Amino acid sequence: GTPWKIFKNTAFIKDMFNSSLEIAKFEGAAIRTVSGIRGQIKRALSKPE
Amino acid sequence: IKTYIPKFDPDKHYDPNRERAELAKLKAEHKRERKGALRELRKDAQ
Amino acid sequence: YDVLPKEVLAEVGSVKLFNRWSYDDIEIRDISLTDYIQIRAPVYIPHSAGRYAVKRFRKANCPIIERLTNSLMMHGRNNGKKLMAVRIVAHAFEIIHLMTDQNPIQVAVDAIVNCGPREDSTRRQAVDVSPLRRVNQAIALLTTGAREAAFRNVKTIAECLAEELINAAKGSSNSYAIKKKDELERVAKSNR
Amino acid sequence: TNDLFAVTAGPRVEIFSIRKREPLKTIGRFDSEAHCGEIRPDGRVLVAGEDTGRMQVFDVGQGTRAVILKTWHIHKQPVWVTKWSPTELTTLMSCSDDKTVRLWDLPSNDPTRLFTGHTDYVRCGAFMPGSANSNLLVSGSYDETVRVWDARAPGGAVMTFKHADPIEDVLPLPSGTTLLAASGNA
Amino acid sequence: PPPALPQLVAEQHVPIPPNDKDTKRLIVVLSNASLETYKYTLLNSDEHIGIMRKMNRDISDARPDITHQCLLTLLDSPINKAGKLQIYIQTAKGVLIEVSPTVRIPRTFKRFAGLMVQLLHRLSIKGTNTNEKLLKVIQNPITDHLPPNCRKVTLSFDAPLVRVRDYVDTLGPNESICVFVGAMAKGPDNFADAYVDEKISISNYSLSASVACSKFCHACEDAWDI
Amino acid sequence: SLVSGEKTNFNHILRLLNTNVDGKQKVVYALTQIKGVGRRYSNLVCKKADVDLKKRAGELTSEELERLVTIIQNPLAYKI
Amino acid sequence: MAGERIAEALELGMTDL
Amino acid sequence: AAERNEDEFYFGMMSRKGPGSALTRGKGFTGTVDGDRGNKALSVETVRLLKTQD
Amino acid sequence: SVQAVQVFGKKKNATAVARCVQGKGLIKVNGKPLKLFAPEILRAKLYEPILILGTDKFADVDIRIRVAGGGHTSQVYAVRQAIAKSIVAYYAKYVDEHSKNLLKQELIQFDRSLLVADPRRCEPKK
Amino acid sequence: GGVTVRDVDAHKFVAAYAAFLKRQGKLPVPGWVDTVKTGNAKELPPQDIDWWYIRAASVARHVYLRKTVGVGRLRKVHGSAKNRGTRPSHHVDASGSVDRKIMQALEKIQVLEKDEERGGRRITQQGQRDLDRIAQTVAEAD
Amino acid sequence: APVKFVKVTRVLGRTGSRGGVTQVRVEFMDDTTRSIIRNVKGPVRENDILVLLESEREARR
RNA sequence: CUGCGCGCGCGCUACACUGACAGAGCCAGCGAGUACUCCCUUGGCCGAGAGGCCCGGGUAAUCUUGUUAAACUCUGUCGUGCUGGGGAUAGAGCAUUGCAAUUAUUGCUCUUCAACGAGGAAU
Repeated sequence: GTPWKIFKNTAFIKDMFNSSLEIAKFEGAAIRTVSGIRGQIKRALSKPE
Repeated sequence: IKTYIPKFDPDKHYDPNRERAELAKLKAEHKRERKGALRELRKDAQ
Repeated sequence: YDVLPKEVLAEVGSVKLFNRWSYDDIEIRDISLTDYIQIRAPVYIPHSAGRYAVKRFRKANCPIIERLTNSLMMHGRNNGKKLMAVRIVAHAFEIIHLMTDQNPIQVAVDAIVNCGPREDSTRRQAVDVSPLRRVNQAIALLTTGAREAAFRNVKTIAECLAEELINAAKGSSNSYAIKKKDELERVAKSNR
Repeated sequence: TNDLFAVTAGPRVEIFSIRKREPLKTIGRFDSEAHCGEIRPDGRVLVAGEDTGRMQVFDVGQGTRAVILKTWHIHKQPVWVTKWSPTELTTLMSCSDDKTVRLWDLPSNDPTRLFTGHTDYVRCGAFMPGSANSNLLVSGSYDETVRVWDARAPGGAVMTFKHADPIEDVLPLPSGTTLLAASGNA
Repeated sequence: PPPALPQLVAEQHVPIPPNDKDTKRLIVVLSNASLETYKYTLLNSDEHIGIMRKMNRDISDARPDITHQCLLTLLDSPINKAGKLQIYIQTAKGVLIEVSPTVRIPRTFKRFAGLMVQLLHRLSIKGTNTNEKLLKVIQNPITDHLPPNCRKVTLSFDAPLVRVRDYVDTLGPNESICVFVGAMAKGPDNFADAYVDEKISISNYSLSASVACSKFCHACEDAWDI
Repeated sequence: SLVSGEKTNFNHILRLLNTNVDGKQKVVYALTQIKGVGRRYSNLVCKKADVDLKKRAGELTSEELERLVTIIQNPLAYKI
Repeated sequence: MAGERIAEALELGMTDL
Repeated sequence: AAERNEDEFYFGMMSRKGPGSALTRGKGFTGTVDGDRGNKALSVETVRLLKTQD
Repeated sequence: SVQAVQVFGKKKNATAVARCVQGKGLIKVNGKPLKLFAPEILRAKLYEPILILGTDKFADVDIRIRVAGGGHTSQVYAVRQAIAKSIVAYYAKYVDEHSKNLLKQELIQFDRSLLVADPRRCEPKK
Repeated sequence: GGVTVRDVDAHKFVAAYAAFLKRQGKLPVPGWVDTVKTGNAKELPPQDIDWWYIRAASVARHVYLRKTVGVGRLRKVHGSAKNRGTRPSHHVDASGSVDRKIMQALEKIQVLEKDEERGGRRITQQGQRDLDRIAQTVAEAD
Repeated sequence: APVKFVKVTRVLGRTGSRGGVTQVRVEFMDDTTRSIIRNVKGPVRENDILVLLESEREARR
């Protein structure tokens, strides 16, 4: 996937899933940047599906 | 006085057009089923 | 003059409310409320940032037009706004002078004196009313009657407050506050 | 000294300035008409009677102010003139369309005195200016009569003059002795 | 005085606006009504006689028919058609309902019971051709909606006899009158003493609520020249 | 005793295209009463026909009344 | 109720006297 | 900045202009103490010499 | 050599510098006159020290005020505090102490907040 | 005495200037005046109808009181709150066609000038001259 | 039915009055020797002037 | 609509005259912001608007930004009428983000103009 909006820590990530059902399945998963930054999928986003 | 007719259970929505009432019922049942599915999937994930 | 407009330099002599209305000859008609209707220290506009809610009876020292303003800012949507309330008081006093050719602070003080209920009932028995509660109830009844008579009508709160204040000063039963005071006194007379 | 004069035409009055001669304010609160726009000798308060029978009295400032002081709806038939008293600030008079002229005071919600005696439309009237003529009223009607009343005894007219024409205008003279009744072609 | 010009058009008789306390009127408050929802129909003595007789709690109390016949009386009375009548209902649950004078109620008890259930659950009944609410469940107490210049009386039995004409002559010129009529079958007068100024009794005999309000409204029409 | 009341009969109900009720209000507030006519639309109609906003409805002559009833039929013939 | 208590006892004693 | 004595007195305070506040300085307010660029107000005799040279 | 007195004035977050010098009688706030800078109803709050003290005290001074922060009300209260404290400090330094004490007595008899800013701390009923 | 416009209060100045630019009859008015709104953040058009003079006077004074200003600053200044209906208010810039055309109008009348030397628009020396002159005129009515 | 002005001598502390009602001992303004205790609602202090309508009864608890 | 176990909870917006609208006055404070880059953006045109476009200052108490913010203040318009209070729902159009906008991301324009007349008992 690809970042969409980037705040200090929480970034919104766009081109990875297709629906909030898939995100709710992959909730809490260990997401990672190419650079080495670790992270965690926190919550599905409502308005862009 | 121009008297009016009272339109009339709390458990049921009242709407003349069956199409609009049925579309709202399908949207409500879809929201309920989606919330139940997300809750079951999240508890299985934890 | 340092920097002063012509109206202020004209009425440079004494302390005048809104630079137009004097405090010199104002007589409080009831003997009981001379302590609690404070016209002794004069003020220019009612917007005075004073801590008059620290302890008990400190509101017996703030000037009575500041009490009228602070009770005018009383509902859910008029809560923060004070310049609106002092503008309503200024417009209402101008309308009182145009309708009566009388001193508007004299009209307002006579209205508060005439609108205080003299005895009231408690859940039921009938007791007397302390003078501070008489002033509080008079100001609350006047502003509540003004806004409830300006609720959905074409008249604004300034015009309705001015007419309520003139009617209360005359003592006529056209006013909400005089009618409510007579209702409370007749209920206390019924119980006794 | 002031710079206000009022001209009523149709359903609105228009307070004009004396120096600038522009329409300073246009007051169109009236439902149907406005038959005389008369401002008080103090110069802050305009009275005007409509075609529906109400009269509205409202404060005007120097600028755009139209705040309604009082409204009376007692005539229930049009009021053609409503005039202030030249000496007192709260007393005014009203000649209505039916048969009545009547004295109001501004704080009260009731007409203080009622004068009947005309048989047709009464449509022009004035107070009587003078030190001795404190409370006398003249009004002429469309019944070809000019009547002058004492306001102390609300019976009939003190004096009555019968003309030949429907009496259109009335003015007293400032000495208070003589009076001009304008009726028809004379 | 002039002879007060003849009205060439018949009047429309607008009812009293809600902001108006200037006018003189008659408020009738049907206190201690019994409008209970059973499940959805009002709890009456028609079909619930077995339920209330089994659970042994005052079969005579659950009567909405008193409220129905009394509200029928007050809406058909000419003091309502003239527009000088304002009517409130108090139920035993603490529900206080303002009834607009501009409503015409269903005359039959089945439609009335369905309408009262819909009112008690939706807090309002809108008109058919009008958007203004006709029956409105409003806030307690009664004195927020009663006028400030008014005499709150209740129709009793132990109180001394007055004639209705002399009492509503004893009312002043700007003074309205609120009567507290007990719409219950059997009960004491204790239901309203937090609000009543004085108790009166209008005949030696015992009367029903419908004829009590009938007597009071027809006396008020005779004394207000309707 | 003879002054022309040729204008004093104006506070009566006028008839127009669709609505049969149009009394005196103003000239632009009377145009809102016709259905489909708006509050911003009514000011454009008056600036073409050389009628003043100060006047009322009923203060117009039998020629000046119908000039607003042609231009309410075809808004395209007068430019827009 | 202390003052009312001693007041009613005063009245009892007064009737006794 | 937290553990700063409000009554401290160095003698460079009589030969420096302080950081001030936004109210005293104005729109051109940074928290940096302004330094000298090396220029100085130059007396009339030396400017007479320089302008004769120019 | 020049007579100059700089006085601060304070409210919630509205602060005012007033520099008072020997002058002809002008009062300027942010480069605009005192009859211009306020909401139209709070100019009577601004003119309070001038009308207490009289205009003869302000006949000799020239006051220049800068304000920043706060809202309209806080800025008006800061301006009137800077005006009152500024003329009292000028009369302290450059004319007699009896005139300083007379000015202080008149201002304290009217309103103490023209001289001493009282901040609103948090101490409710403990 | 001597005069500026800073010696005259906002409203009576801007109204005096509005009455002057109006009287003058030289002004350009675009033509889409009357049929236009002032901002996307407004409900109704202006109530003065012919009103472009009011903003022209307000703009010209705003520019006199400072160095240079551009269309973007004026849109930001003349904008206010838009009700987004049932969702919170937010500040919204006013229209840049109004302000830019006003600037071009007042430029062609020689009361302001381009300032590409820094950006924006500066008050013209003849703009100082005419504005100070009407500011005097306002104080001469009083 | 006249109106008797009166003034507070002492507010009373341990009466046991219900709620906002406080008993108070008041001395008359015409004949300052006669003093009675009366019930008073609202905030009252020592040495202030009340207005009362019925003088004949001494107020209970 | 999150959460807890058509039902529920946190909310936003209103029911107007201490108001809506239209001019006009005009005032904060805590922030943030672009390197191996496209961040915060002034001003100049174009555009009704949203926006477009040409340049421009800023790695920053230095430029945006005095963040000219909103309630608010004034001079007008409207007049108690579901009214110009309210702005849901809906049609048609133009734009911006993005590889993508249908199930309408958001923005603007016209039009459509619902419930809601102070919330009941309780808590």
